[PDB]
Amino acid sequence: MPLPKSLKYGDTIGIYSPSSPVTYTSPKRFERAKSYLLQKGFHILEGSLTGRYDYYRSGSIQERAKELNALIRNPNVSCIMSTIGGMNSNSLLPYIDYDAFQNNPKIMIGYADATALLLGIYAKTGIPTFYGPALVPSFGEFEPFVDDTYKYFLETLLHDQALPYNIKQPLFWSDEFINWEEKTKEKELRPNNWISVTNGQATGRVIGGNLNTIQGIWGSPYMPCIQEGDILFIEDSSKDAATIERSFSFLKINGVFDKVSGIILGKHEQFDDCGTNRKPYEILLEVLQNQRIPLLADFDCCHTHPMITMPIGVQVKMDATNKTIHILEKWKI
Amino acid sequence: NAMPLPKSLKYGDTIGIYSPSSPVTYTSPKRFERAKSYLLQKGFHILEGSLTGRYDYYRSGSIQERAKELNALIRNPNVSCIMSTIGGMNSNSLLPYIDYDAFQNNPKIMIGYADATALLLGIYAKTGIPTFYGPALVPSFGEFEPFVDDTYKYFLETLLHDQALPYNIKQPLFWSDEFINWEEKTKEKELRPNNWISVTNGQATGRVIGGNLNTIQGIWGSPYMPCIQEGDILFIEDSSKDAATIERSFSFLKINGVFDKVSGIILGKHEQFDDCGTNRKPYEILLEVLQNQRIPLLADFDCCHTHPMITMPIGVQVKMDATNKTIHILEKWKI
Ligand SMILES: Nc1ncnc2c1ncn2[C@@H]1O[C@H](COP(=O)(O)O)[C@@H](O)[C@H]1O
Ligand SMILES: Nc1ncnc2c1ncn2[C@@H]1O[C@H](COP(=O)(O)O)[C@@H](O)[C@H]1O
Repeated sequence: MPLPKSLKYGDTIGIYSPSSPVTYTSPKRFERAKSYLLQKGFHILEGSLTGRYDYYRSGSIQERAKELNALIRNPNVSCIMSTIGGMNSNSLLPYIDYDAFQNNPKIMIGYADATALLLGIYAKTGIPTFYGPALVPSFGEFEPFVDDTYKYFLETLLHDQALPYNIKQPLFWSDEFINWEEKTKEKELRPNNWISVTNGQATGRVIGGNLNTIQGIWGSPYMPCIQEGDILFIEDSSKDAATIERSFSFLKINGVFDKVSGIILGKHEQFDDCGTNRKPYEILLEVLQNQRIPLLADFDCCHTHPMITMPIGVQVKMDATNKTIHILEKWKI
Repeated sequence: NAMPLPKSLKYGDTIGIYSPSSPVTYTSPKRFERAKSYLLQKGFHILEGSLTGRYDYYRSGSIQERAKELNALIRNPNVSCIMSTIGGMNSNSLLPYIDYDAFQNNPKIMIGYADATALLLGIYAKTGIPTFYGPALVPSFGEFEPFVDDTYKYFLETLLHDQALPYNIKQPLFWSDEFINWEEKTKEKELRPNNWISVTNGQATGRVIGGNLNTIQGIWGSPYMPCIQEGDILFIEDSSKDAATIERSFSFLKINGVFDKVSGIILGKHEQFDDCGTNRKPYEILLEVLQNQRIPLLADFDCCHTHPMITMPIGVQVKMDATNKTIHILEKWKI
């Protein structure tokens, strides 16, 4: 497994907008996010589409691919981070310079729609990528949560890590819908718990990301093939019960649950239960139909705050019963 | 090497109805009753599925209940046609539990659209029997005059009447995607002069495969999605999405190499499309995704959520002429 170099203070983080033009539509949170990382001691290299607006997206398919490729090809950039998600990252996949990435591996990080690029790069190059902070939603967050997200960010990308790296459960979380551009209030601290939905243990390569986004790359050369023993990691956000039942069944009929040895389900930001008062793992439970797969839910790697940074494509040990996650193989130098 | 085809619909036949997703018979009782009465006055009998009237919020019932409802119709010898009441999100849940052996033992006309695409394509993939992208009971036959009469005409001409081949699918003269007159009629829908669009000139002949594109992403890669083969004609439609969503869906097809295989594309109208302020039409977004690849493309085809609705067989040879805006079915889809 070829690995990216650890982040170091003084390094340059290159940012790009593969989908929504957030640097145009949310300039205050964008500037706040840049300033936050600059103060920590990282430089920011703004991609070529920063500040541009093409309505639902930052620019054309070709322009977006060029923005990302310029960062991949830049030897001065140690980390490539999406500004935010959207719907349209998968449009870039045919045009990405995977050979340039494989020849000099970098840290590739982000979440939600950026899953298309995280998984595509992993599928094409075999280099682990990272489900974690996007610049504007994650680092543009006000105190206190941004500081917890940052701690996880350093733990995975910067710290010399004694293995196994036990991913520690944050004490509090929030999916509260406020304080986007300007801080009007204080976010309620939700006491936190991971859920032991189905007891057991699994070890294998972790694969996954945003499930809604995965259905946009499924079956293509850019979706890594799920293998027997893999641990499936999935999260969704701001969907309703109908939508996630379809996504869960999509996995079911593709025979994914006949393959994976365990499941980690993220919290679901602003979930719409359609009046059923059922939680997402419950809907997943119906789809599974009493197939015993260890299942740990409400994992904090998703649209809720704070956010863990998770390596994708490396061996992991999940213990749903004892509610632990350990990274058992090196994801960086 | 010929194939099993469902028997043609005939007057007095029983149409079994089921709700594979949304509980529309509970939430829209006026349009449900009106749709049923429309088909009854035409001389058809209706067999209500076991989940009729029931309400489980976003769905008609549990996964097992819904598979049971549909399988009861499939295993019933007196049902000649199985029609969904309406779509939703959750038809794909049923796929592992459907009795495909029973269906293939006594093939029926399977018809519906939107979310029901999961089942139409699932059954075709498993049994090789053509299925039909066409009316669902409540949205299609619950429609007030005049449009319901056009939808019925195409339904009949395709499923009941004897048809010589090639069979010309005629362009409706008027259409509407107006969001009104659901339960009660408060005004007349605008009769919009209709046109199919020649987006990219040319002709294609091949097996037509497709349906609701959003729903196809829920069965993709599974045993229930028929494999797209070289030469196929891709038929796709979506409804009530925005530009961002359909770019994702078009790129999904692109990165799966679908456009490297198909000989042509038929794109349905897009009911209540949200262009996100771009003023772009769905086919212009598709064309960007296609980049420098040239593919004959006929758009605004009337087999989708707009009214009236054409009934289209899936899995049979078709000729599309995008230049002259014609579609012909070249192969028997029924007996
Ligand atoms: N106006 C807003 N108010 C509150 N939260 C927002 C707003 N716009 C975007 N967000 C959040 O920003 C994040 C963007 O996620 P994604 O767009 O899927 O990459 C989600 O957590 C959204 O809830
Ligand atoms: N309240 C409503 N008013 C008008 N049209 C509706 C309403 N509810 C549903 N419809 C129509 O019914 C269709 C249902 O299709 P689907 O849910 O996609 O299978 C929608 O796309 C609309 O065209």
